[PDB]
Amino acid sequence: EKTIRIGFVGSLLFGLLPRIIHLYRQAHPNLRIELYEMGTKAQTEALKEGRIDAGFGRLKISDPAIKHSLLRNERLMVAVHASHPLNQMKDKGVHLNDLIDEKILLYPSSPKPNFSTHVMNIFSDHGLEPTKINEVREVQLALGLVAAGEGISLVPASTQSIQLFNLSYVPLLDPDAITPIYIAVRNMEESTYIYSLYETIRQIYAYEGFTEPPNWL
Amino acid sequence: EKTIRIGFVGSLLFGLLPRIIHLYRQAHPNLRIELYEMGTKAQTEALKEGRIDAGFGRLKISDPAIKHSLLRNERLMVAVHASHPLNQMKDKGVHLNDLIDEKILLYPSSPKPNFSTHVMNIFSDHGLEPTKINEVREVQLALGLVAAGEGISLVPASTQSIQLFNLSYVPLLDPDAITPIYIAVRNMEESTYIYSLYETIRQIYAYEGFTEPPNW
Ligand SMILES: [Cl-]
Ligand SMILES: [Cl-]
Ligand SMILES: [Cl-]
Repeated sequence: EKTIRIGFVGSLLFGLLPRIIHLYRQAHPNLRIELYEMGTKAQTEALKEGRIDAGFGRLKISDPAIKHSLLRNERLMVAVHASHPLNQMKDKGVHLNDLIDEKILLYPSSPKPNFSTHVMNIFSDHGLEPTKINEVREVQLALGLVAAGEGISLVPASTQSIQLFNLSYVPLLDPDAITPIYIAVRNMEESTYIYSLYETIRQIYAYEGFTEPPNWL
Repeated sequence: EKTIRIGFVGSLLFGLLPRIIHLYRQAHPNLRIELYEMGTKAQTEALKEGRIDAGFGRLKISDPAIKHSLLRNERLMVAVHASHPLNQMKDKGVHLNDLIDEKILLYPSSPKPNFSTHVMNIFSDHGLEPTKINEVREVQLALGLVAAGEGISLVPASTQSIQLFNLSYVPLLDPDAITPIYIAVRNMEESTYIYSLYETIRQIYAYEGFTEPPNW
C-alpha cells in the first residue's frame, strides 16, 4: 500500500504544513497522500484505529497507544482592532496582565482539551484571571470578529497569513506565551514513510532558519 | 432591549463586512449587537423565525417573507499553486473553460444551496463540466490544500485577505464569473436600526468607490 493518511488541525494550514506536504509529494510521486482535518483530541483514536498514520496537533494528549514529538513552539500574538489602546504597542509588545479585563475570544469549540486550554492555563500560571471570556468556533472566525469590534483574541503567529482591514497583531512578550505544534504517531516504530515525513519537516524548518534542538525527530 | 441580531456567512468577514459592523457599532453606543455565523440557507429560516434581523449572504433564496438587496458582485478568482500553468496568465486572466481538466476544490460542505452551487452552475451555464471535483469544508481548507499541491479552487476576490506561501490568485475573465453579496431582512422590516445599517453599508461602499446599493 502506497498510501499515507495525515490528520491535521485546520488552522495549521496557515503555517508551514502546506509547504511540508508539497515537498513530501514531490519526494514521493508514487505515494498517495490523504489529508484529513481533525482536532488534536480526535487524532488519538484516529491513530489507534489506523484511520490516520500521523497527526499534526496543537497540544500533547497522553495515551499509552500513541507517542509525540514537539516540532516547535509558535509565539502567541494578541489580535486587536486597530483602534484599541493595545495597538499602540504593536512594535513593542504587551503582556498577559495587560489583557485580563478585555473581552477575549477563545477557540475552538471542539471538545476539551483543545488549543484554548493552554491559553487559559498560562493566565492561571501567573495568578491572572480573565474576567470576560467568549468561545468561538475557530481562529479565522475570531479574527474576523475582532476586526468587527467584538473583542481581542490570543492567536498563533502563523495566523498572520490572514490580514484584514483594521486588524492588528500585537506581540505577547511573556516567554511562556507560546503554543506548541506536535506530531503524533502510534506508539511503535515509525514506518519508512513516516520517517520520510520527519525528514521533510526537518528540511522545511531548516529553510525557515530554525535551530534544531538535541535529539529532534 | 435594545438588540440587533445579524447573521453572516463566515467568509464574508474577509471582506468589507467587519468595517461595516465596526462603523455601525460606533454610531450606536446603546445598541447590543449579536453576531451569528450561519450559511445563507439558515439565514432565510432564521429571518422568518425572528432569530436574526439581518442576514449577509452569498446567494438569494426567494421567499415571500424575505426581501433581499444585492449589495455588490465580487469577482471570482482561481486559487493555484505558484508553479501552476494557470499562474502564467495572472495579469491577463483566464476563462472558466481553461479550468475544466483540473482538480477543483469546491466548498463549503454546508447544506445546499451554497457558494459551491453557483460555482458549479456557472460552469454548467456554458456547457462546461469539470472532470475532477472534490468538496471540502470551507475556504481555508481549499486554500491550504491548493498550497499543498492538491488542486485549484474558485474563490471570491476578498479571499486574498489570506496569503499563503506559494499560493497565487488568478483573475477570471468570464463576465458571469462573479459571486453576489446580499443583505436579507424580513419583508415588512422598517426599523431605524436597519435603516442605519443600510446607510453604513452605503458610506463604506462610497468610500471604496463602489456603486450605491439599491434603495431602502
Ligand atoms: Cl482554530
Ligand atoms: Cl465585501
Ligand atoms: Cl498575462
